[PDB]
Amino acid sequence: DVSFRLSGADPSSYGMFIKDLRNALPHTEKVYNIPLLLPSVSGAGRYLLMHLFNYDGNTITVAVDVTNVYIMGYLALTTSYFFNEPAADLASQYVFRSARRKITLPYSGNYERLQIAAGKPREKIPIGLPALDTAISTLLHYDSTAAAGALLVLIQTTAEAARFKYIEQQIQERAYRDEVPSSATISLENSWSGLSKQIQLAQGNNGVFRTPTVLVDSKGNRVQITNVTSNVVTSNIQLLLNTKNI
Ligand SMILES: *[C@@H]1O[C@H](CO)[C@@H](O)[C@H](O)[C@H]1NC(C)=O
Repeated sequence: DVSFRLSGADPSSYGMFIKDLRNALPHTEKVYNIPLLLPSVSGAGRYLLMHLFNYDGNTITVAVDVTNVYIMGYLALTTSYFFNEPAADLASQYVFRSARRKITLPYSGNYERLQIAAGKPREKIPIGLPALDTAISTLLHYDSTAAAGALLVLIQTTAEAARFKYIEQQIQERAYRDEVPSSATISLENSWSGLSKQIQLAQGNNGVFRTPTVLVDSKGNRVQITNVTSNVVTSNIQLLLNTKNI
């Protein structure tokens, strides 16, 4: 399991959490020195538990699929909550079984559906450590519209930061003041599966992507990533989605 406490949190302690998160995800191989997530994992070992505590010390446990860093559901006191999607229903066979009741949220976990439920795109939702405290607090008691927004914050501040050093740094910058994600952050989130795939295809292609990935950079400028020498690959991406899952 990994844990993070908002009470007393700072950029260093959040960095320790994101490092713990990455280090809890199993891998057998690195591809261009980046851990390659597993094609599949059977049974309960598929799911990592993240214990998150709000500033007041209240807690939720979040279940994360270790093959793809997708959040499946969460436990809040004696109630479990899972996305309305088959992977989460399967997760519910293994985690949080001792919950007194199980609620299926009225959306799947992909960004498009969550944004629909929340009423707003994530361009417009501030993220940060204070936003993560709020999210944890929201998820403690069911409210499906509020929860959609909370879940967009939680996904970005945990899973997306684990995937991309740039996103981790963005959240660190927002340790004490929330701000909407940069356009680069959104671009990276949206590109993770594409990037993961092209980095793996590059292994037999002399480091060259079969298909270039278009990203927005730190200045709002739109670049084409064509090979493994790009800083996105050498510095930024921290985890690859196995091409067996793409
Ligand atoms: C590969 O990417 C580098 C660094 O981003 C770029 O300067 C270069 O022109 C590209 N080279 C090839 C062979 O695609």
